[PDB]
Amino acid sequence: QTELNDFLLDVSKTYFDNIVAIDSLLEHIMIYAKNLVNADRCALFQVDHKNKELYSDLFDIGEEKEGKPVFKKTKEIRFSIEKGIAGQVARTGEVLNIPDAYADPRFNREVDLYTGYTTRNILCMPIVSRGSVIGVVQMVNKISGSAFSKTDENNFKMFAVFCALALHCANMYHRIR
Amino acid sequence: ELNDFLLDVSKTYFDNIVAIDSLLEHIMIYAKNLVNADRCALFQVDHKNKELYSDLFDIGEEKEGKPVFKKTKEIRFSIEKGIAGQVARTGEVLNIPDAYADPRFNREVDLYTGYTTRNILCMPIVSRGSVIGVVQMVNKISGSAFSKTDENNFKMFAVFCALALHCANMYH
Ligand SMILES: Nc1ncnc2c1ncn2[C@@H]1O[C@@H]2COP(=O)(O)O[C@H]2[C@H]1O
Ligand SMILES: Nc1ncnc2c1ncn2[C@@H]1O[C@@H]2COP(=O)(O)O[C@H]2[C@H]1O
Repeated sequence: QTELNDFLLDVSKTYFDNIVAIDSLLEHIMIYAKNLVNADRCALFQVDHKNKELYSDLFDIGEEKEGKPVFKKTKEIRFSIEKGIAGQVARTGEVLNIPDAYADPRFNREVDLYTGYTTRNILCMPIVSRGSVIGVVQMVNKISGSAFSKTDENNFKMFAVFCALALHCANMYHRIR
Repeated sequence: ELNDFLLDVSKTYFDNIVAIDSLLEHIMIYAKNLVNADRCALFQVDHKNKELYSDLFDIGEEKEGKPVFKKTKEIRFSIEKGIAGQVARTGEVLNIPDAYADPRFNREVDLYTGYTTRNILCMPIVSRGSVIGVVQMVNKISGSAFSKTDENNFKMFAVFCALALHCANMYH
């Protein structure tokens, strides 16, 4: 498959070109994941450990630059770590596939209520560093599907491990110069 | 378990040799589970002697909870031999559905270990245009052979083998 080939080429280009590949890798990971699972949107939240909140970092608003997504850089979406599918994953490190967001009692509707967007489906995974969840990535809304499929979910679990290993490798490289 | 595994993968070690070894183990254990292989191995290339030699070699053992690997350079053979040697020599990925039917397969390792190999997924580990190793997944557990999906998923994690091995090669 062309897209995977293309992504593996993008990951090595990334390590070849960058001092600290992490950000480029995470963005490439999210963009590749989005297209693979056919999600309408995605996000990266950071965990504010100090305050026990999540806040937005990258927030896809469906805006595209020449075929591939651009994300909005904004910290404005901020809420308690006790709320939402994002909160659940920030607290436990689980990778979740929620087929019906509004049916799930953990879902935090406050974001939809604010944006006017309607969230139907969520794949949610942690970003992990040094034994802690430091961040959360979501894919939102299966395009013309009723939910993210079991294949989707398994591919996303694989991306969670990919990211845990990428962060570990980055922490490890940083130690040698 | 996936959440424990992710948090455990992220756990660091101050000691550099322990760190690099633990990382490689994690990669192999996850790859093995991901494609449902019975066994796996990492070989390094000895460019001088034109040989491959084992670095990490699964023998199906367990010390606690999860797979544990033999750290042993004991398996060694000419780069002319085997599916591993073919990948070292050309850099191509191989998915071999029936090892004994492939004339490139090195049957001498099975004679030595007593194990019977049936199928092999084998990927090159490349650092700077140079194949510095090969990784293998061996013997699909609930299937006839490794699928193309298996191959693609296994390939995604190969970069982490290259990074880990480069690190050991910097820490001479
Ligand atoms: N890119 C996005 N656009 C609109 N809403 C989003 C986006 N990413 C995440 N969200 C929503 O943010 C919510 C945070 O709480 P939940 O994880 O329960 O549910 C999440 C989704 O409803
Ligand atoms: N973990 C393992 N246990 C037993 N045999 C293995 C293992 N990993 C690789 N091999 C064998 O090692 C061989 C080396 O040459 P081949 O690549 O032709 O075929 C390989 C397999 O038969």
